[PDB]
Amino acid sequence: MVKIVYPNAKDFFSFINSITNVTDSIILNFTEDGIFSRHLTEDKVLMAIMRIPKDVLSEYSIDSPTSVKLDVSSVKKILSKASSKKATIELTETDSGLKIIIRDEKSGAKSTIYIKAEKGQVEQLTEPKVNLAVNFTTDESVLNVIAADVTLVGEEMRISTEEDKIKIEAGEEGKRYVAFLMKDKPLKELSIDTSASSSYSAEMFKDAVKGLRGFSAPTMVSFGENLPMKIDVEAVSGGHMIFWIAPRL
Amino acid sequence: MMKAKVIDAVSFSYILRTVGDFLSEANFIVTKEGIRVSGIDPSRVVFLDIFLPSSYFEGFEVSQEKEIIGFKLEDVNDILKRVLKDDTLILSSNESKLTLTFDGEFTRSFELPLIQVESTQPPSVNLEFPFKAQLLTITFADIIDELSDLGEVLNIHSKENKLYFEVIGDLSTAKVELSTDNGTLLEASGADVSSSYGMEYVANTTKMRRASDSMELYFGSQIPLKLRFKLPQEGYGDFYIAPRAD
Ligand SMILES: [Ca+2]
Repeated sequence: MVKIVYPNAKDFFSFINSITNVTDSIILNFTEDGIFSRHLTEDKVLMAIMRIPKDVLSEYSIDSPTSVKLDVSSVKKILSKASSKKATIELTETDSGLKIIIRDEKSGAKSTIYIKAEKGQVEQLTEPKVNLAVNFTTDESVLNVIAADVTLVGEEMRISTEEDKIKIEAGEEGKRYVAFLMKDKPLKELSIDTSASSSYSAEMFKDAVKGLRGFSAPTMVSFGENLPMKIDVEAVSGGHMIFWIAPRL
Repeated sequence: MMKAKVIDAVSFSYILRTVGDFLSEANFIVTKEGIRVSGIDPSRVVFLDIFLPSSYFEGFEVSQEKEIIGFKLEDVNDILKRVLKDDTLILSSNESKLTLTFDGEFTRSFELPLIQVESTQPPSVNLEFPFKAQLLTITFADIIDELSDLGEVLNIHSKENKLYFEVIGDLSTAKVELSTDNGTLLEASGADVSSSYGMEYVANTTKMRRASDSMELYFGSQIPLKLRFKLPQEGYGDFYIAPRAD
């Protein structure tokens, strides 16, 4: 069995919403190190990874590493009960699946979600064994504007290294778009180990940026020449939500 | 090669949104004196004429005396839909492209290849109108917005210098009086006339409230309605709407 208590309910719901952008069923993996989910758009281009370590959890206890399979119904069942309120989640493994207790902070009382789920064996975390040349940090607001800019003009986003700035372009025919991101306009952070240009499905960028919805935290983006793009955010109350995007070779 | 910088992008984007209700495509006529946009709608009922003097812009430069810029209205307006409210906008051009540049919290540009838009002739402004009135753009907008959803035909008439807007719809009729007597009109002079115009065309122009604070209204019997939307730098937005079968 597994017993967990979550200090931030609002984040817990943000996470499940996130993984939704890549899958409609969700495998939660309970290891001795914590909770992790990892799923892939099934043409392999976009990856959603949720990583939540023990220490950020108010209470975490297991008999043995297990996984749980939340089918399309169970996800809808969990998300139907989502809220931005300050609340506590108590999650335990039960015989027929999971039991989730939501207890807010003001007004105190609690409703219980019974979840039907098959147990399984824990998979392990294969995180792309590449560290990328280009590195930068901004927020969700900035990425959202870009996602909707490129979409309006093309199906593909070509991200390029230029000097002291990041160049983003789209448009296949004649109608075109170029944005320049630089240090403090609007970036809080920029690092260029070496020069790089890669290309991605603009609509897989959209889906990834979309998976930042409920997170307040700043967002790290990284990429390399004809290499994948990682998009990283650390939830205010603990874990990381990560997306990777396989390039158009 | 031309460059123009508008501070109030919002109240500029609504001007272009209003033009797009009447024209699919148009020319920017760029001169030392400013930019002009003129055209007749496909139904040949409405002629519009927008002049944005150089004063309307912050940066304003040209490489020639006369530059013709052909654009689709949907394509430009789709772009202006991405404005970010603290974005200062720049219009820019060269031999092949019109560029719209959003700059503020960060810099972004959208490119449109130039298109071949057939030139426009009025021709030629000035007949005069037996009636003239001045009023707040908002007053006009408040009134046209209510009436616009009641029927197809707007009846406008003047009596003893008071102005009357009327719609007879399938479910309701509304008639409203404006006058200087209670400041609903700022100024109002002319003869007792009467005309009627397509509500649809007239109602399209209320978005100008967002770019214009003051306006002039001209008309007469069996003659077009002239709507002059006064813009801040002696600029204007002119809408001439043909009368109905009299
Ligand atoms: Ca209305």
